[PDB]
Amino acid sequence: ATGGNLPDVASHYPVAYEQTLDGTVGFVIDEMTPERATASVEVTDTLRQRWGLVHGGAYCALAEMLATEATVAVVHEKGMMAVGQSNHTSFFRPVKEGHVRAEAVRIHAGSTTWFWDVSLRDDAGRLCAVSSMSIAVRPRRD
Amino acid sequence: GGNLPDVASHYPVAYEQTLDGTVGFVIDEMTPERATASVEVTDTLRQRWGLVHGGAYCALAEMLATEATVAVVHEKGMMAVGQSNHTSFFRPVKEGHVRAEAVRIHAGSTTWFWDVSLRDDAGRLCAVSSMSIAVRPRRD
Amino acid sequence: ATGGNLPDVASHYPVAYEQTLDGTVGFVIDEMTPERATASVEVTDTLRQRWGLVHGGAYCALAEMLATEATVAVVHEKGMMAVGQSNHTSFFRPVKEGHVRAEAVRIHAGSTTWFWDVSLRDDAGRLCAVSSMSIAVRPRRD
Amino acid sequence: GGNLPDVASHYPVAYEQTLDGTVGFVIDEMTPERATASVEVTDTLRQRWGLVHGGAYCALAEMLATEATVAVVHEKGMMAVGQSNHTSFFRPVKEGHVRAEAVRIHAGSTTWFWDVSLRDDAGRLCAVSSMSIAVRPRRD
Ligand SMILES: CC(C)(COP(=O)(O)OP(=O)(O)OC[C@H]1O[C@@H](n2cnc3c(N)ncnc32)[C@H](O)[C@@H]1OP(=O)(O)O)[C@@H](O)C(=O)NCCC(=O)NCCS
Ligand SMILES: CC(C)(COP(=O)(O)OP(=O)(O)OC[C@H]1O[C@@H](n2cnc3c(N)ncnc32)[C@H](O)[C@@H]1OP(=O)(O)O)[C@@H](O)C(=O)NCCC(=O)NCCS
Ligand SMILES: CC(C)(COP(=O)(O)OP(=O)(O)OC[C@H]1O[C@@H](n2cnc3c(N)ncnc32)[C@H](O)[C@@H]1OP(=O)(O)O)[C@@H](O)C(=O)NCCC(=O)NCCS
Ligand SMILES: CC(C)(COP(=O)(O)OP(=O)(O)OC[C@H]1O[C@@H](n2cnc3c(N)ncnc32)[C@H](O)[C@@H]1OP(=O)(O)O)[C@@H](O)C(=O)NCCC(=O)NCCS
Repeated sequence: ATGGNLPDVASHYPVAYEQTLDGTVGFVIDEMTPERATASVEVTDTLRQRWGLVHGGAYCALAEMLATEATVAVVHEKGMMAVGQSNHTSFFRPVKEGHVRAEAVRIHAGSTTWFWDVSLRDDAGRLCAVSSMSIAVRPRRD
Repeated sequence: GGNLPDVASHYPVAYEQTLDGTVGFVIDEMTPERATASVEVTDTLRQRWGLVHGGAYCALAEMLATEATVAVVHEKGMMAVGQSNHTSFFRPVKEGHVRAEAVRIHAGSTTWFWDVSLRDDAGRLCAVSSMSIAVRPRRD
Repeated sequence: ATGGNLPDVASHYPVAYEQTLDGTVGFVIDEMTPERATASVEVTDTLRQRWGLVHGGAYCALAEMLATEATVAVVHEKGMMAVGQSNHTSFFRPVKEGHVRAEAVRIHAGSTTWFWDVSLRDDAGRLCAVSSMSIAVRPRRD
Repeated sequence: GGNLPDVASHYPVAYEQTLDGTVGFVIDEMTPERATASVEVTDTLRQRWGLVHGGAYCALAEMLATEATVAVVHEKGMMAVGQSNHTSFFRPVKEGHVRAEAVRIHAGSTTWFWDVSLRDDAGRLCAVSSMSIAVRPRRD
C-alpha cells in the first residue's frame, strides 16, 4: 500500500486502501520507523458522531492501525504477523474540526508482544486522547 | 436511522454522514441496563488485510455504550461522552456480522460503566470492550 | 500451597504463603474451577492506604492473583506457566471496612492468553471494583 | 514516613500500618507534573513463585499517581482517588528494586491522568501503568 502510505511489505493486499475503513475515513501515515510512527486525518463528517464531535472510535482506530502497521513494517519480513491484541484509549478533550494527529512511540518489543504509546493531538497541538496499544506478534499461518 | 435514541430535535450530523452510518452500525435493543447493536461486515469495516478492523469493534462499543447512556441522561440535562475505551481482541472476524451487547455494570453520578461483548455469526466471543462514560451537566 | 488455598500444583514453591504479599495481606481462595474462581480478604489496616480506604492496589492484587492462579490451576500440569500480562482495574465505590470478595469468571481461553473478568464486592454485595485480567500462557522454561 | 505529601494534620492510617508502608514504598521526588518512588524487593512484595507480584506494580503506581495529585489538589478543597488503573507487564522482577516514575499527561477538572513507568535495577522497562485519578470536592 502507498495510498494511505501504509508499509509496503507485500505485493498484494486483500483489500485496497480506498476501500478499507482507513481509506474510507482518510487515515494517512506520515513517518514510520521501528520505534516511532506518525499519522493524521482531516476531520470530516465521516469521522464524527451525530453530536458533531470526532467519534471516540475514530481515535481508537487511528491508534490501532498506526501501532499495528508500525509493527508490521518490521516483522512481516520476518515471517510474522501482527494484530492488535489490546487497545486502551482514554479521551481528554474533544475535537470538533481540523485534524487529528497521532504519534506512536514504541515502548516494548517482545517476541510475542510489542507495545506502543499513542498520542492523539488537535491542530493546536493539544493532547486530546491517548491509546495504549498492545500488539500480538506471531508467525503467519500462511 | 441507525436507530439511535431519539432525544433531540436536531443533531449536528445526519446518521448517514457520521462514522456510524458510514460503516453501518445499527442499534437493535435499548434499555437503561442493556443494549444491543450490530453491523454487516463490508470492506468499509475491514483493514487492508481483509479482517474487521480492530477500530471497528472499538467504535461499535463506543457508540453503543455512550448512546445507551444518553438515552437515559439526556432528558435529565446531562451530557454523556466516552472517557475510556478498553477493547481486547480474542478472535478475528473476516466476514458476516459483528454483534454487540452492552451490559451496564455501574451507573454513577459522573461515570457509567458498561461491559460490551462483540460476537461473530457463530456466536463466538471475538472481542470485549470496557466502556467508561463521563456524565456531565449539559452546557448551554 | 493451601495456606491461602492456592492451587497445589507443585511439591514446593519459592516463597511460602505467609511470606508472600498475598499471605501478608491475607488473601484466601474460596472456590476454584477452570472457568470460575473466588477469593476474599478481610479488610485491616494492611489493606488500606493512609486515608482509611482499601488501597486501590489491593483490589488490583486480589484480582491479579485470582485470575492468574486460576489459570495456573489448569495449565501447570500441562507444562505451561502463566503470568499476568495486563491488569485493568476500575474503581466504582470505596471500601472502608469488612471484606472484599472477588469473583473471577473466565471469558476466553486461548493458547497464549486467557482472559478473566473479575468482580470485587463489599459485604453488602455492592460492586466496588472490576478488573479485566489478561494472562499470558507459556511453556515453563524449566 | 514513605515521604507521602504532608497535606493534613491527621491521617486515619499510620504509614507503617498501611499497605504502602507494609511493602515498603517510598516517594522520592514530587512535583506537580512528575513524581518518583521506589521499593526494595522483599518477599512481602513477591508471589509464591518468587517474582514481584503483579499487584505490587499496580499498587506502586496507584499510590504514586494518586498521591502526586493529592499533593496539588488537597490544599484546594479537593479529594483525589484512583478511578482506573491499567498495568501492563513486560518483564518480571525477581529481586532488587522496583522504581516508578509518574509523568502527568492531563490535568482536568475532574480527572488527572498519569503515565507510570516501573523499572528494575538495570533500568529496564518491566511494567507500565496508565493511572486515571478522579478529582472531586472534598466531603465535609
Ligand atoms: C491475539 C491472538 C492472536 C492471540 O492468540 P490466542 O489468544 O492465544 O488465541 P488462539 O491462539 O488460541 O487462536 C484464536 C484465533 O486467533 C487466530 N490466530 C491465532 N494465531 C494466528 C496466526 N498465526 N495467524 C492467523 N490467525 C491466527 C485464529 O483465527 C485463531 O482461531 P483458530 O486457529 O482456532 O481457527 C488472537 O486472540 C487473535 O487473533 N485475536 C484477534 C485479533 C484481531 O482481530 N485484532 C483486529 C484485527 S487485526
Ligand atoms: C471515582 C468516583 C469518586 C466517581 O464518582 P461516581 O462514579 O460519579 O459515583 P458517585 O458519585 O455516584 O458515588 C459513588 C460512591 O463514591 C464515593 N464518592 C463519590 N464522590 C465522592 C466525594 N466527593 N467524596 C467521597 N466519596 C465520594 C462515595 O462512597 C459514593 O457513594 P455514596 O454517594 O452513597 O456516598 C467513585 O466511583 C469512587 O469513589 N470509586 C472508588 C475510588 C477508589 O476506591 N479508589 C481506591 C481508593 S483511593
Ligand atoms: C508476558 C510475557 C511472558 C510476554 O512475553 P513477551 O512480551 O513476548 O517478551 P519476551 O518473550 O521477549 O521475554 C521477556 C521476558 O519474559 C520472561 N519470560 C518470557 N517467556 C518466559 C517463560 N516461558 N518462562 C519464564 N519467563 C519467561 C523472561 O524473563 C524474558 O526475558 P529473557 O528471556 O530475555 O531473559 C513477558 O512480557 C513477561 O514475563 N512479563 C512479566 C509478567 C509479570 O511479571 N507479571 C507479574 C509476575 S507473575
Ligand atoms: C471526559 C471529560 C468531559 C472530563 O472532563 P475533565 O477531565 O475534568 O476536563 P475538563 O472539565 O477540564 O474540560 C476539558 C474539555 O472537555 C470538554 N468538557 C468538559 N466538561 C464538559 C461539559 N460539561 N460539556 C462539554 N464539554 C465539556 C471541554 O471541551 C473542555 O475544555 P474547555 O473547558 O476548555 O471547554 C473531558 O476529558 C472530555 O470531554 N474528553 C473528551 C471526550 C470525547 O471526546 N469522547 C469521544 C467523543 S464523545
